[PDB]
Amino acid sequence: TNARSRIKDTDFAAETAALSKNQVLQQAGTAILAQANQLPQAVLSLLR
Amino acid sequence: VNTNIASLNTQRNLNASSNDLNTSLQRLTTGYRINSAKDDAAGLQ
Amino acid sequence: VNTNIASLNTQRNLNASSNDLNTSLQRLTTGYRINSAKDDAAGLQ
Repeated sequence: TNARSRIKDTDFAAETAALSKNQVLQQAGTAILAQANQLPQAVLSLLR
Repeated sequence: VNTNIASLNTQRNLNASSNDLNTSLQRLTTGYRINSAKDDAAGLQ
Repeated sequence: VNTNIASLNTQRNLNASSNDLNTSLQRLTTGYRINSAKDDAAGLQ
């Protein structure tokens, strides 16, 4: 049984950190996109 | 420039991120690092 | 960690303990160290 856990039993005290990292990335790349999609808007609004 | 947005590359990365995210949450629910799914089928077997 | 508790090993030891306990009490009741049970069948015989 102890083996069965060493196989399966996630050391989620580490995977929590991994988890935050993923949540974090979702957030960050999103905000980057909210910024990114403003670029072409500016380009044309000005050249016009 | 307007014809497209190279910054959709950002999007791609996030898709990967969200995939990882969901799988992690599965592992955190059941406590099984090897999902009942095939993934790492050796240890599963 | 949550998937299981290695400390159930403690439980196992206690099962053995309780077994010994009960047998001792039997021996203390009747005064017979060899239970009427088979145990140490040589002296019993």
